[PDB]
Amino acid sequence: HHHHHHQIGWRREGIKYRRNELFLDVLESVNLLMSPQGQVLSAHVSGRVVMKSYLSGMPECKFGMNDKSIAIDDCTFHQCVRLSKFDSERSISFIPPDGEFELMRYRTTKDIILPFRVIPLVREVGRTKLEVKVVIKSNFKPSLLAQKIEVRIPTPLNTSGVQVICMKGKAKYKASENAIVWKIKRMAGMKESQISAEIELLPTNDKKKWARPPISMNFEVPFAPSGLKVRYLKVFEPKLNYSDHDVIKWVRYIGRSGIYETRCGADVDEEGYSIKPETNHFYSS
Repeated sequence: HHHHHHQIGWRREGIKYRRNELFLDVLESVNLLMSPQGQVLSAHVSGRVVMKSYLSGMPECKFGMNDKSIAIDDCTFHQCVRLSKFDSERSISFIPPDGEFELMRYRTTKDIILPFRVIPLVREVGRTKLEVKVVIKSNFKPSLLAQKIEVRIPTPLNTSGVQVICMKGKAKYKASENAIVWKIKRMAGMKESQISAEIELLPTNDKKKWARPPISMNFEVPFAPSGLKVRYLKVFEPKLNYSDHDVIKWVRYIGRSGIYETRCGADVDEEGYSIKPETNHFYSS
């Protein structure tokens, strides 16, 4: 009974790391079309899990998710994942490639945590004025902070001048872009902010009702709008004898805005050790 030799094409043998560790990045884009009254007309999240594996040997990994939450409509796995166990047990088990790879990508349309509601109100005062007020609510944990928030409010062509007021961030009228651009650096959850706009209009000869573009928003969020949460990443190397109890896990959720709209009334060193790449923690290089 001679035994076969196991050669995996995506991971060589003899990977040695001074410090066993791994990175998990849950990257997601949330998309939205919301009515002016707050009705979700469309919404979806595309996401993927990027793993950087700086582990030694041939480690056996089991990635655990908060799904028996996140409702997954369809997902494609990297070849390393054992498709048999995900069929029956819903387990994600693999010996990962060395370095960075995409463990899975997925799509979500249900139970989506929309990080921002935009409540718009545009009032008409004759053909020479247009009074705009826009509120944004952050509907996540107060513990968390959103970055790079930008709100785009469309202005009609015949805008002759705007005076804008806000108490958060900055708001500049960009006539070439036909928009008021409202940039906020940071904002916590369960909060509100508001912008005020008095827009002056030159009346035209049409009296054709202005067909509004939607109000769009850009932002980053430190969680997954799909609701996905990393429960565990168990590791076991049988030959070197180490488990995830001996490993450092670095986990990060980056939630991005995709099209988020709301209508407004319309490698090895000398000794055989692999070197990590480079780019404030007690254990980071």
